[PDB]
Amino acid sequence: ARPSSSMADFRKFFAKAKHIVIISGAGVSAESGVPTFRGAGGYWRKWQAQDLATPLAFAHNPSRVWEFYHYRREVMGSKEPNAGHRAIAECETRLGKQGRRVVVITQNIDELHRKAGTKNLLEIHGSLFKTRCTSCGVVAENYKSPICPALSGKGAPEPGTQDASIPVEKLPRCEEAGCGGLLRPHVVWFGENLDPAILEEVDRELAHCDLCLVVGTSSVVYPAAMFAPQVAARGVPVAEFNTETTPATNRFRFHFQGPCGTTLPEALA
Amino acid sequence: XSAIKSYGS
Ligand code: NA
Ligand SMILES: [Zn+2]
Repeated sequence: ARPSSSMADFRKFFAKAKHIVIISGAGVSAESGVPTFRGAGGYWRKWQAQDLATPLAFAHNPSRVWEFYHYRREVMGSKEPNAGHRAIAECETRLGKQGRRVVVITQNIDELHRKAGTKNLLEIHGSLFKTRCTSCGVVAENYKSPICPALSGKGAPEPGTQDASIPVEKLPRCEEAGCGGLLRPHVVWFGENLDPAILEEVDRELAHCDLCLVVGTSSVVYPAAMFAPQVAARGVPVAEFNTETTPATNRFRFHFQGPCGTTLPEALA
Repeated sequence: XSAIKSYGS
């Protein structure tokens, strides 16, 4: 069931849409130079993101998981939103002044949509720049470089790099009085439940959508991979913007190849 | 539709 590659046709749908949902994934961050540690060429040491972003990995080797997230936090300091992020933010602003809604549902944890100025933003998997205490549950913003002294200079990505093996007491710890708990990234890991309040907001946006754009996602991680297919199955137009086809491509009305930073400025003008 | 994050097989 081959989707259309006609931008002119897509633009006629775009012109009429009053409730656009944009779902974004790791490819949009990759176009800003962010290492995603997914796909055929994405590895930190000898692992991919889905090997380390798990409760079991964190239970068995919290130092290694923290090294991985520390590396990613520090690299992000030098990364900026790309033309795709900017086109999405500019579109939201322009349509909002016309009484038309754009909402971004991002799988990404990098805060690049936020940095680009997107306002209607659902970060469905949390953030690299938030911590949660495993003892008291408090969630906090954390941009500190480095997040703790023991991690300074650690997290190097080359294969064969030795574990830092930081004692748990010297990994990031809660600073609330009397707690002292071990912090973790406030990131939804593989095997964990997404936040119910966020899923309810997603459900409402999808149910009312009249055009859905699926941008830079491989459509292999659930639940997010089912969002756009659910809309399409009700007849709602979906346009996939991706450098490759995915398992979901043939469910959608349009497929546009190339970097999202090249195609979205045209599509959303 | 599951609220559990899963790298689909
Ligand atoms: Na993705
Ligand atoms: Zn605490």
